[PDB]
Amino acid sequence: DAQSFLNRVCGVSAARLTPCGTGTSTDVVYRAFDIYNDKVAGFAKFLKTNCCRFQEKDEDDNLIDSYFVVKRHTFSNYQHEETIYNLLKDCPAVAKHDFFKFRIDGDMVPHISRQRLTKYTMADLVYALRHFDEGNCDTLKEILVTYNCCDDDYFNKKDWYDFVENPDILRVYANLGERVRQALLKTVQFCDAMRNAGIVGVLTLDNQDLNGNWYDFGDFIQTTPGSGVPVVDSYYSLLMPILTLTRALTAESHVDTDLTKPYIK
Ligand SMILES: Nc1ncnc2c1ncn2[C@@H]1O[C@H](COP(=O)(O)OP(=O)(O)O)[C@@H](O)[C@H]1O
Ligand SMILES: [Mg+2]
Repeated sequence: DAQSFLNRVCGVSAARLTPCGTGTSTDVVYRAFDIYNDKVAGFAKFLKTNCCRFQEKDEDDNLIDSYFVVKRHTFSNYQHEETIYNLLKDCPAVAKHDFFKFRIDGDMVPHISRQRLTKYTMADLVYALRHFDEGNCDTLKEILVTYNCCDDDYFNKKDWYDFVENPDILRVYANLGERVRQALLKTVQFCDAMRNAGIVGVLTLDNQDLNGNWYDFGDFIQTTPGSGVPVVDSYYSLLMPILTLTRALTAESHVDTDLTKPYIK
């Protein structure tokens, strides 16, 4: 049944979940991957069809920006990603994973469940700000609304996106900055967690939600501990136009790097 699957996705964590899809079936979503394999490459919007998505509601039954992504795949990938997670489990900049095997139709399909991710990832934000189209900007509007950058009526303005007709949009974009900067800090933790665990892998923007956690260990190979290496060449470089558009480092002008504290004299 699709309800017992929901109960297992809830797990030991006290979570109230509602299915973003329907009937223990994968939810298909148009996302913004940064991919490179033997056949395809590039920073493009693909259509992912490998994850069952559930949305959490806080009591009072309001839907919040926290999702349980229950990607199902082959068993060897399940075991390998379970081991890589058990190596990287203790890092705080790692999404919470739950590994189980659920009898879907007549077979025990192995599912991995990433808990309390956001709706969009850092790749979606970077793509929305790097491939901007004012006629088709719905992920940028949703990202700005869901993180209290604006009030969802700010887009009723004629040219809200224009930098020279509405300079106030800068003030809106800077409201993402502290959310971006924390993500950066999370990366520096995750890299460390790889380096001390001996895990080699490429860091991509689509494996990090807007909170900052990391959840994709499929193409991570482990070496001797203390000598791993994260490849962050494409991660940081694609992010660079966003680190000044959102003014991510404005918290560095304050004493003790706290936005509430006064500026450094
Ligand atoms: N054809 C496929 N069907 C299902 N899962 C796949 C397929 N190809 C790759 N995967 C898995 O998906 C992962 C990459 O998919 P991705 O869209 O990043 O999902 P996520 O980022 O949520 O893990 C890889 O680690 C791999 O294990
Ligand atoms: Mg991924």
